[PDB]
Amino acid sequence: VGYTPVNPDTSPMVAYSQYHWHYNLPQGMERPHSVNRTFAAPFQSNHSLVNKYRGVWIEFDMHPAFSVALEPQLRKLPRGRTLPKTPAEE
Amino acid sequence: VDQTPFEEDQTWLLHSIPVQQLEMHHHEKDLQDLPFINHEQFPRSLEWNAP
Amino acid sequence: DNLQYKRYDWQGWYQRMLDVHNRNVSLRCRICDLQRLDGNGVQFVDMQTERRLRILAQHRVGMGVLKLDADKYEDQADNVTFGTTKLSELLADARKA
Amino acid sequence: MRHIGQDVPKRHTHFVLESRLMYEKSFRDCWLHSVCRAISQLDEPLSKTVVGTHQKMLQRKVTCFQYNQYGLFKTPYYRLANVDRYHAVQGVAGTREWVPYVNVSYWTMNKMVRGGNLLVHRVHYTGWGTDSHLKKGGWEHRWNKVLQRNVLQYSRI
Amino acid sequence: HIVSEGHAMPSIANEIAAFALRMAVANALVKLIPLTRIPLKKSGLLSVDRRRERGQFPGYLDGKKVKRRFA
Amino acid sequence: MLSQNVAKTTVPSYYMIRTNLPHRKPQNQWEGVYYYSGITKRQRHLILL
Amino acid sequence: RLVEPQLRPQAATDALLARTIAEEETFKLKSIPHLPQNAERFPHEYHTPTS
Amino acid sequence: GVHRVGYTHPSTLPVPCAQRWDLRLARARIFQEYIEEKAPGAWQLEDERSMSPEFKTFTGYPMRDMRPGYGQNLPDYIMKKRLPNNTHYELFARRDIPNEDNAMYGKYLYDMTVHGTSLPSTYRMHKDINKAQRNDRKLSGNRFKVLCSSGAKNPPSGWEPIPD
Amino acid sequence: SHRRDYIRMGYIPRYTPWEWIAIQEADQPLIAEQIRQDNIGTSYFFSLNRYWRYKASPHGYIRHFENEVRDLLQYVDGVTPWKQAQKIRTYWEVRSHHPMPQF
Amino acid sequence: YYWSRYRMPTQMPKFDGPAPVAAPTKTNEFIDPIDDKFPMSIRGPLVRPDVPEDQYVDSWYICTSMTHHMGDYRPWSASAPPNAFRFRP
Amino acid sequence: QADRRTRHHMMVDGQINPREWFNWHPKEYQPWYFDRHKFLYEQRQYAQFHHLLC
Amino acid sequence: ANINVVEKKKVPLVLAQMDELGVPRTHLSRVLMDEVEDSLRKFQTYRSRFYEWGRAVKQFDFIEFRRRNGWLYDLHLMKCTTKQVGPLRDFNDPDAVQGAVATAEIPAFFNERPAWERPPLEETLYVTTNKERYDDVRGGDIYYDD
Amino acid sequence: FPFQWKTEDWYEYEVAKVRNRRFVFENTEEDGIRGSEVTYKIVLEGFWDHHVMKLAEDVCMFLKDVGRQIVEEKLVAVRRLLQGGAVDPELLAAFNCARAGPFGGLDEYDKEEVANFLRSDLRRLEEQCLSVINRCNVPVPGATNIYDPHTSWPHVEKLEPWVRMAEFWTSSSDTSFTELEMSTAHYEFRKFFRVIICKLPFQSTEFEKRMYDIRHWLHRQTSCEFHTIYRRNVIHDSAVFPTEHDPATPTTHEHHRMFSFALDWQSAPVNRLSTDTVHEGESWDAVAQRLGCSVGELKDANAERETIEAGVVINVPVTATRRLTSFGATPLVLPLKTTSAKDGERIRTWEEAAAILDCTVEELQQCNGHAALTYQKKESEAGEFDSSVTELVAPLSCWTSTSESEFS
Amino acid sequence: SVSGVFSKGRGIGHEATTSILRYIPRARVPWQPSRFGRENLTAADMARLWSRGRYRDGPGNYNSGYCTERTHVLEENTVSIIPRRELEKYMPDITIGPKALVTPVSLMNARNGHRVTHDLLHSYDPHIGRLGKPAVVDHDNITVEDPNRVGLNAATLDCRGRIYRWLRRGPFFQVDNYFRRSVKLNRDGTLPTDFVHEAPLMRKIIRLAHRGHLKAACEEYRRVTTVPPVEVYRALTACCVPGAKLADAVSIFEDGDSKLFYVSRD
Amino acid sequence: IAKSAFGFYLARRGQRKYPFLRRPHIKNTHSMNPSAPYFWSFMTAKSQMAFLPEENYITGDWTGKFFVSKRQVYTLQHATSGAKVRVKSFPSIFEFNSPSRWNIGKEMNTLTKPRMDLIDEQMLTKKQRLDYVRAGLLP
RNA sequence: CCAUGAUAAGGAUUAUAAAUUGAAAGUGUUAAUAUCAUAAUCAAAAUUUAUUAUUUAUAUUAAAUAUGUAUGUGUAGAUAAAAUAAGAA
Repeated sequence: VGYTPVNPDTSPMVAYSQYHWHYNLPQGMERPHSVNRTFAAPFQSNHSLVNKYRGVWIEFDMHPAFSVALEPQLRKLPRGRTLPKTPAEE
Repeated sequence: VDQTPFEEDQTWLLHSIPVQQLEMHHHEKDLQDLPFINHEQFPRSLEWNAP
Repeated sequence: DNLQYKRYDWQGWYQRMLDVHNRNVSLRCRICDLQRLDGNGVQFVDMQTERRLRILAQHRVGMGVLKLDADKYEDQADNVTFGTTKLSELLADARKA
Repeated sequence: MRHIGQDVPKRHTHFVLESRLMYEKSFRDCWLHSVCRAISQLDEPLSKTVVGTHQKMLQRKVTCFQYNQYGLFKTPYYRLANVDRYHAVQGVAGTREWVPYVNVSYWTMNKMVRGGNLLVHRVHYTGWGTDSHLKKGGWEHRWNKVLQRNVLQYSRI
Repeated sequence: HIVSEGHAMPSIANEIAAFALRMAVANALVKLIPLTRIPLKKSGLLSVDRRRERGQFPGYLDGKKVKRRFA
Repeated sequence: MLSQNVAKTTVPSYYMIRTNLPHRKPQNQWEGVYYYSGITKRQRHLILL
Repeated sequence: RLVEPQLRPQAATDALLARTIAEEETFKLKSIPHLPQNAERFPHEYHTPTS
Repeated sequence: GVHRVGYTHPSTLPVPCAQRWDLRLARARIFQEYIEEKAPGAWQLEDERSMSPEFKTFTGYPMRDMRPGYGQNLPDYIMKKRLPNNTHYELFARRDIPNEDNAMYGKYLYDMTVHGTSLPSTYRMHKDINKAQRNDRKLSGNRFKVLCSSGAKNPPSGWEPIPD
Repeated sequence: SHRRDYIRMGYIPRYTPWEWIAIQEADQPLIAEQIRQDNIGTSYFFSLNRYWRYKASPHGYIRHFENEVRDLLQYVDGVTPWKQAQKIRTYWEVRSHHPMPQF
Repeated sequence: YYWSRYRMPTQMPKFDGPAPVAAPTKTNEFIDPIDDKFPMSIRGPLVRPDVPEDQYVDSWYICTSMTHHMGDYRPWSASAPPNAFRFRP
Repeated sequence: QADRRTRHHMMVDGQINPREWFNWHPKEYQPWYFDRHKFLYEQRQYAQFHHLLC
Repeated sequence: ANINVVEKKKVPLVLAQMDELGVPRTHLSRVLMDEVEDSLRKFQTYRSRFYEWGRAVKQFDFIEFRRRNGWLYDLHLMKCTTKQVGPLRDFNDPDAVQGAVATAEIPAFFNERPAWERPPLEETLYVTTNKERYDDVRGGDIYYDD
Repeated sequence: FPFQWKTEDWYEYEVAKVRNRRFVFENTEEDGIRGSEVTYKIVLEGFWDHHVMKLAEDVCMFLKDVGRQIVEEKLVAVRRLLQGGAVDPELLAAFNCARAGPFGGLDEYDKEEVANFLRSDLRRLEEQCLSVINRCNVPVPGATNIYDPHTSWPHVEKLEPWVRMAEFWTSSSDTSFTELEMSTAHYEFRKFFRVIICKLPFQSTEFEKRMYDIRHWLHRQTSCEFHTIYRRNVIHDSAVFPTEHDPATPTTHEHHRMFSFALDWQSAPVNRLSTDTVHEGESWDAVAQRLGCSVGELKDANAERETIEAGVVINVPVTATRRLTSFGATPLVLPLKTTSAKDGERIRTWEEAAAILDCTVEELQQCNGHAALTYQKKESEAGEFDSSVTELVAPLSCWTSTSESEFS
Repeated sequence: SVSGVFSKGRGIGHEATTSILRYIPRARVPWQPSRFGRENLTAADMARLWSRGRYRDGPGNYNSGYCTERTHVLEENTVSIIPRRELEKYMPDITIGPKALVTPVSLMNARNGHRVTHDLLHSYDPHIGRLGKPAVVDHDNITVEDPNRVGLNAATLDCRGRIYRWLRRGPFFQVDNYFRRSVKLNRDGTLPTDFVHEAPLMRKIIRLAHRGHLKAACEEYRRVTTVPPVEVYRALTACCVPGAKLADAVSIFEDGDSKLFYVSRD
Repeated sequence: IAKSAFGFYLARRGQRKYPFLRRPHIKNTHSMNPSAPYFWSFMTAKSQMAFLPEENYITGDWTGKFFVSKRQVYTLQHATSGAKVRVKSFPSIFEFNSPSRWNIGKEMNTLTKPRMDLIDEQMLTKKQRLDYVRAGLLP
């Protein structure tokens, strides 16, 4: 009684009342629960994906011979997640 | 240069050996406030073993 | 913990507290276990090496069973690394015989 | 504020939160303060690297830094007042008006045990309970056994 | 041979400990020889006394049996 | 509108102060923690495509 | 070997407290006494927090 | 008695061995220990109370060190002391708060989720119910105290309180 | 689940049935670090150092914070000026001006 | 309603005929009058059935001992091996 | 200042005051969605007919 | 709930054993890899995420998702049970009355009305709604069904 | 008899028995109850002794069934290997990797001998598994004794319950200390635990999966702790932890003072260089002599250089006995002389010295300090070296080590 | 007869959104429609309320060194504050400044997630020091006055909920907040590298690696605060080939790819 | 009868016995206890090598302290500078207007008398004055 | 200030026996009466107040700072405690 509430998990009187399981009665699991299997929520994160690319990808894929031949020129062009600061007119 | 534990009784009480005056401090037991205030983090057995 | 300190904000720090409390990683190794032939053809540890190891580890050895309780790091993965490193160092220093 | 629409029945219950915050500050500062205190008043040489002036100057500088540390938690634990979290009643550790396991005052403990709010077992008032260590040596013996179970049980590396 | 169990003290030269030793010896002799039980039981050697020192209680001035000052 | 959303708490009154009835359900230890392991419809469609 | 390999070279500690060496050279710190002229006369008087 | 401890080198010995001091230095290299130079050789005392099986409080370990001057300021105590991080103090500073419901989760969030809106504490509900039950009978005892008197002193243009 | 005389008739099983065991086991996930598989040797050099965010943190006594103490000494000696720090005196220095500084 | 669980009412036992008449020192409610008045030389100095203490548990909030297997009292010979001298293992 | 529409008095004009947070059944506070822009028979009015929708 | 779904918990063990044996993970077919990733996301929580999956925000977000999808029949917090089952009057000795000594959340198919004393299929012919009385109950079924 | 003993012997026996509490090798190769590959201890804790007893019985039954199925699967798997099998080249290389066997020379273990060793191990494992299965089948509803290992698996043991007596006042008086003390009461908290010990002759992740997942369906108000003692192979090598001679100058007590764990000691193992640079006046035998290794093994370690050229970086063999240590104890000093055409007499700016030494200017300043203190720099954007600088010291990061300066 | 603790307050959103948003009703809390928090206080009132939060060593306390009153009445006996100039004569002046209060990142873990020694616990999440602006913690501007209401005190208004939130922090709470609010990936897709302050450390690590001092290279790598570039990881991995240190190479690769934005995916 | 806010909140509970050296409110009434042979080892730091406490120095950008801390140890500059030195004490404060060289190196709480022998004859009531006269403290 | 209730201390007649010498009649803090109320420890602090067992004459101040006062024929009045592993008829 009083303004302060009573926690039923810590209070043994509630836990041993007729509305819960007495300690003399056998302690065993009752009605096993499956919540994550009957209806599983998709993973929605409050924080954005930290490892996300966060940009437009160009799917750069050419013949290896041409790629290695143009390698001196392609060093100035952007690579995967690597952006050289060469002037655009060059 | 150092001494050895005294063979004679007289030097033990005639040497400059002080006595305990303030509270006794232990390198680890000081977390447990007092013998009366025995602070136990977890309710594990006193004979419990950690393998 | 499942009785309490689960499923809510209690669990996040209670699990960490339990893991830090259980950070201990014991490492046990028999003295007679090491007394084999090394790959170089000589015995790994002889009687002299065993005596030197016993002198080096005063209380870490007992009844012919060397034991090291690695408690340095909270993570057991790092604690076992530290324990293996210290065991190898002690064995190398004992092999002077 | 100023008792306008107060929600908690007791104003002093906020001192429990203040005590928790001071404990967290102690958690922060317990390593830095201890290291500074250890370095400042160590007369013997630290090692081959630092000796003489290189050590005394370092001690003076670290003491100056410790003094400049504003808000360092100097106060020890035993001088911090203990206040119940249920009814904001003050009790001093070491006496009978405070229990160590439940961290509540004597009055709160009596109320909770007289009602049903804490699963405890009754023992004789003029005995040593049922614990073997308490029967053996008492408070100091059980205190030492707690120490032995915690630290002295382990063969430290 | 006598093995001490429970609370061990340096010197047990006291009447209570002597009584305990006497009871232990009498029980051992009874177990060894059956017919020895009659004289010892009739002389009270085997009988156990349940008396024990009053336990500690901080309410008492000394802690055992003396109350505090009253005005 | 949903027919499952019902009143968990009683209408405010003096029973909540003058009675020892707890104001929340005690924790169910056997029921596991809710975690996210689902797939959204667009994700499934993208996988199939 | 001349020295134990696991030992730390003093240049590491020099790089650690580099500022201390420079300040000592600037302020011409010849020596910092820790005891008075005749502290040895009374041994029990001082008792530094290491003895 | 007072003496200077000698150290016979294995090279100078007729037959070399491994000296105990050399092995102890190797041990200190292995496990980072502290060699207290100012430690007297005549103060090696065994805590017979907790190291001798004669006493009922025998435990087998040196629970306390016989040193009357051993306090807490000294760096010898500081180095081997145990920090309060993650200890029972860490447990107490977080678990023991006035509202265990607030310890478990936010009251406002819990109310907004399971109930409709945030519910006031029982004490606030008691205040509101008493005010409700006492305003009907009379309106003289009550007064007007608010956190921000600016709104009351300068009400909006279309605020006309109903006369009673 | 076919036990009609359950709870009402006083029947409470002594052993938790296999169906319930499987249900509870399948409801929760498995921690991937409990497999503790190990195939390559220990990393003596880099494993302890790692990265500051996930650094292997020493816990407990001060003597285990050898790297932390080194960093603290470096920081304090690199921040605190000696001109400011020299003003700290000692008790014997202060009392040397007393008329009876030593007895 | 979370309080809907704490709603089930109970019913009192059904009495038969008249009410137990009492006897025509403060009258102590706890003490059972006729049972306590009954001589110990007949009823024995027993407050519980003579069963091994393993089956009995000291209760909480009630100054009496209770039994975990309610009313199902195993005899002494149940714990001991068959035909055991002094019920020894 | 205080007004009959701002004070906490339980009864106004003889009827139950609807301006009190404690004067409403708790199920009313439960979250709900607007449905006036939905179909006429899909609105909350036809609760007893919701199970019969085509 | 179906009990064979527990067999997917063995997948991380098999993956660890494949790592030890040197069997490449990518050589698996993509059709199999989709279901393997499903079982991994269902039974392969890491320790770092285990340190945080127990909170309030995540559980209440799951509660909100269940409410939005209209499936709250299997949530401890949001489900309040009103129906109760009374005792059985044994004919061995009907004089004695029985009182409850505990309370359990039985899933209600343990003790059902047998079919032959039930109205026909009880689902399409009759629509039943469990509402609450507005009058003073004074003791009885506060939540009654029509 | 009767027993009479020395007091010192009694004291030593008692203290040794107390101290040697955990010094037990649980997992051995002995045949019988003792002897297993992995050991699991489930310490289940609750509020009531009967609660934990019944929970221990239930968990013992569950573990009995699960372990019986796991061990029978292991047995039907090991009997196939006992019937017939093949030895892998990896196993052959492991058996034949030694440079010298016990007989003073290289040992050549063949397929038959390797298979015999494997079959002996499998026979021992099979007998252990059969013992486990028999102990699992022993318990019966007629007489189930789970407190002894012979007639139960897993056998259940006891542990002293945690009992804590809280002593507190009951009176509410704010004046009478005597009344407060006379109103003292004792109430104690109790936590009863039971320990379940399983000894598996093999390490199986399936059993761990079935074991860690019982905390979900533990009974009311009961927790559990899982102690695991498993054999693990650790590698000790002289490559990173060699057995060398003691230093020429032995370390003294001064190196082990307070804070010496961090001031003048780095964490073991100390790095030793695995790469070297060969000089012009060197050959294969010369570099082998320098590194204290065989010329053939050094050539095999290189595995790609048929010839040795001046100023070439090679890989030091991992087993060399004279491998150099990084950051040799001899400091490196940069001479003032330019040794170039920049100035001809002295380095002028600090950038020149930084370029020569390949190190940052800030590190150059920190290493010495004296040049920074006496730097004769003009404030009008002109920095010059001080004329009183006798020498410039290089930072520790740029130091080099050689055999002559590292070995006595 | 109207009384008020504060006679003036200010709104949060300025006159660009509220004029349009006022037409949409807001479901305020039923039992307290009018709320007045610390972020709604005026400048002077908020400053004087935040000064009183600290028990001592704060501006609110009459004798803490940071007071501004000319005189203080004590037990019906006036007293005059001794100025700083007069105090300096017999009290030696030791003052480093804001640098003394802050502590390095490597010591943050030992100090339990705190890089500041200020007596008000600073949390890096943008919810505890939540004024109108989000809570951003400065490092070189930490002062006792603390103009930004970013610290946490246990006496100001609407502080109980913030105290509860601080006490309910998860493991690695402050460390994770600091990491995610300082080492966020760039929008353009480039890794958060090329930091001007951290650049010399990378070159030192590369030099030690190419010199074969892998132990010292890692001992300096652990001092890196930001995310090192791929050059560091490639050098460290290539150092393990002569020594056959596959364990350390794998550890380096894991620390590179699994955690730090897959920098070692090269 | 001491008048303070905590007087109402807390209760003395009679002459209750506290743990050794653990009374809640420390009142060092014995600070001014004189002892010539133990002059340097009474109410002072045990080691002569220890630095002066933090309370003897100014740490931050202060604006001024009304009174200095009691643990601040008197130094030569306190008398030489001729500045203003005050220490909080009952009833209000004690000011060092008589700078002397005989108190160098001692704490100001040791120098200041906590339990002042002087008794106020003004605030004393009739019954309290009668009690003091009966005790002999007042004529 | 006041702003309902609730736990304490207080031994005088149910006794030997296979057994316990501490009570329910109520003790500051706790759940409906209101109507200026910011009184709360995080150190270093101010006896005038009923309800409290202190060490007595060979060796006496070292670690959080820890008691300078009262030697006076075991000495007026008044008063406290115990019949439980102890020894009392």
